[PDB]
Amino acid sequence: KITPNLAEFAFSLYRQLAHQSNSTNIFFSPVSIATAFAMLSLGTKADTHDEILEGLNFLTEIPEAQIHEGFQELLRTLNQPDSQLQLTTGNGLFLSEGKLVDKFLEDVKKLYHSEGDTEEAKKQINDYVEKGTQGKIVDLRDTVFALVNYIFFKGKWERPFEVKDTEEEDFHVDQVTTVKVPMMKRLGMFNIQHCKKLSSWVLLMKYLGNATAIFFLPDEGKLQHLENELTHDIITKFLENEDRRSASLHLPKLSITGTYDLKSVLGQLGITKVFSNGADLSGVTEEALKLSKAVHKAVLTIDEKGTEAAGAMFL
Amino acid sequence: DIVMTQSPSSMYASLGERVTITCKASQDINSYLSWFQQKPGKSPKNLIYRANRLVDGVPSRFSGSGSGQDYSLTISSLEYEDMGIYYCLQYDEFPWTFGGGTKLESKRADAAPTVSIFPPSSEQLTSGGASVVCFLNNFYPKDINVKWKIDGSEGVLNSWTDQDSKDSTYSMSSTLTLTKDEYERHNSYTCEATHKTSTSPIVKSFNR
Amino acid sequence: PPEVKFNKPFVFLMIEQNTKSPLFMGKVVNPTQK
Amino acid sequence: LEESGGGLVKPGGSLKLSCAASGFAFSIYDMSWVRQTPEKRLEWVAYISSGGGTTYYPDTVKGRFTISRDNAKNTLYLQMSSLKSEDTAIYYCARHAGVHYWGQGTTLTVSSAKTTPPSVYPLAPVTLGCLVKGYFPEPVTVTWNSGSLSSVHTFPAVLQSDLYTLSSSVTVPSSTWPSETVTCNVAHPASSTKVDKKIVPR
Ligand code: NA
Ligand code: NA
Repeated sequence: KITPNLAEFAFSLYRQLAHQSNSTNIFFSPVSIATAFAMLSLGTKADTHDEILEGLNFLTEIPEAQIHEGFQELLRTLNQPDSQLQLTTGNGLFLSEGKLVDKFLEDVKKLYHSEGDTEEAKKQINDYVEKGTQGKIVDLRDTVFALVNYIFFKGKWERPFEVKDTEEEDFHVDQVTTVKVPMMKRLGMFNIQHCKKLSSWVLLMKYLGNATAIFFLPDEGKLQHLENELTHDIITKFLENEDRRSASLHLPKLSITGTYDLKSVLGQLGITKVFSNGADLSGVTEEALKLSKAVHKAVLTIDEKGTEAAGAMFL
Repeated sequence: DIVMTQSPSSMYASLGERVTITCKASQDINSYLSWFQQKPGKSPKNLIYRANRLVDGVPSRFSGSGSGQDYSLTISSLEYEDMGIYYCLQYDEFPWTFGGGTKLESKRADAAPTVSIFPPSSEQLTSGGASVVCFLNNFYPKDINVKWKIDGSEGVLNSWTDQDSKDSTYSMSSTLTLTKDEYERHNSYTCEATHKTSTSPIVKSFNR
Repeated sequence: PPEVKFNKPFVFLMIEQNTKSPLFMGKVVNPTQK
Repeated sequence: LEESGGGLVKPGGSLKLSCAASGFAFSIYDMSWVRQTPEKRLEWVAYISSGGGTTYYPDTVKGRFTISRDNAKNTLYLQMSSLKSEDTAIYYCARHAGVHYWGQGTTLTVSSAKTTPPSVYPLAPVTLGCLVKGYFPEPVTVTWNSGSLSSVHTFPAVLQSDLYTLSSSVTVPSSTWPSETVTCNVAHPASSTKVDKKIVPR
């Protein structure tokens, strides 16, 4: 219902994070960030309200109600997996007992299933972040109002690799640097194809359950061409499939972390009224409020058995 | 549990000579075999994995082939930096078992041992024990015989060096451990050393 | 061309099946950077 | 990767080894422990996959040894318990992705014999000797004139009713002795006893 705008946001956010610097690894969670600012979208007043929905690529043809309820069916569908893969999302809101409007409370309790001393608050927040993510995000405090969200992912490959064919092969970093990483090896039938619009190989490996990973191997020099012409319409076309060829797959194992504070990037996406003095947060409190930072952290793990990822957001 | 038979257990060779050792498994291992090398004073280093694919950084002298149950390691032109013990690894199935090991040693011309006998010092002798030591330094090959004559007639412990990294010779120490009364009773301690350089033993003796 | 090696920097998506929304997106340039 | 933590353990005791690592990720590689018996036979000890699952143990050590990872601190562990005389070996921590690289090892000695400093004796008659008799455990460091000559045979140690005994031989030109000092330096870290005994003519 809101997934086409959700992928466009994931790509708009991806471009600026990658355009900022292409010299390091990138890993973030679009759903966690989207829910964080969509949760705040219910407690914000005009001209900050609007910039928030527009910054999530939403106003034009959809009402504000149908947007918030898309996220309740979103988070309910994700928090209800047919458990072969482990997937859970959690929303937190750490108030400090002053003043609340209590209409913001009823809205976030319904739509998003949400649940001074610096040391006590810091330890309490990070335990809530480390509890749901199974200790993946452990070390992710300013003032009265804090909103936190977390996601946990743990799936297994439909056709797992064997841990004897994983040989250490070269990895081309920048046409001068070459590092050796443990690459997994497997032959057989794969859901692989060529775009002819992206100049890149597109490989889909489905996880056991309701999840699927897509891998884009760009041609020589076409890495930037891939990042610019990658849209929602093309991935849905790729997800309509079962044209499977056969090839030998060399997939490297992975373990990386994102750790982005992104107050600056969102301004480039239209959310400028985020930490502004003039920014209006009236649906939240009756005493008065503004944001100071927006930190996002996410970890990834790829092995022969499956994938284990977890992301968190702190506003 | 796959038993890894590795042949031969020990063999000599010269510089630039072709050396080939074999490793046979108790069952088929789908060519999942790795070859190691161990220097005497250092840890094993990986040379080949998958039985035909070299580890990055290993000289092109090492070859290797084999399929199913019989695998081989070949050195086209042997060097002095390749002398040591070679191990063959099995990682087709758990548990991962290795081979017995092949000792590769350097070869050279035959030599005679420098024999030296040592009476027990009076610092040890005033403790209830006495040890007569007989050194056999810088000989070749390994096989050498030692006879301990005490009064014209025959507790001996021996020790062997590995192989000298300079002249490729061996060295053995022979210690006859006696008591204070047993030592102080007899007089004519002799240490024969029988090698194949000649049919006459090389004798060292003393009188207290 | 059955020789697909991922030895170059690449981009990956991690999308849910039933919802069709991307849960994770990233770009791998060096696996050693952990 | 450099491992440490070895030492002497009484029979039935317990010990935990550690393998700290830097220079690679260590959160992307599979880790394992491999030991080298005094009979120079290598045999696989443990295998933990990457992340923590799943650990593998041969039946000889299953139920007694426990391998574990700490990817946050980049440290591999090996909890040993119910040690026997067969467990005495040099243990190695190994990272393997097809190719594997081993550390320099750490020595475990499982015996009920009590720690004992060596008794150093001069072996005078030109080949000079230095008898290191009755120490436990291994090793000892024998140098001639503080390693100045170092050109010298050090023989492997013999076990004589639960003590080690070895000899060290040095060959000098006939002009040097006793026209130049010859002292055999014997160090034993298990007892922290550095002993230097000169060699006298008679
Ligand atoms: Na590297
Ligand atoms: Na190498």
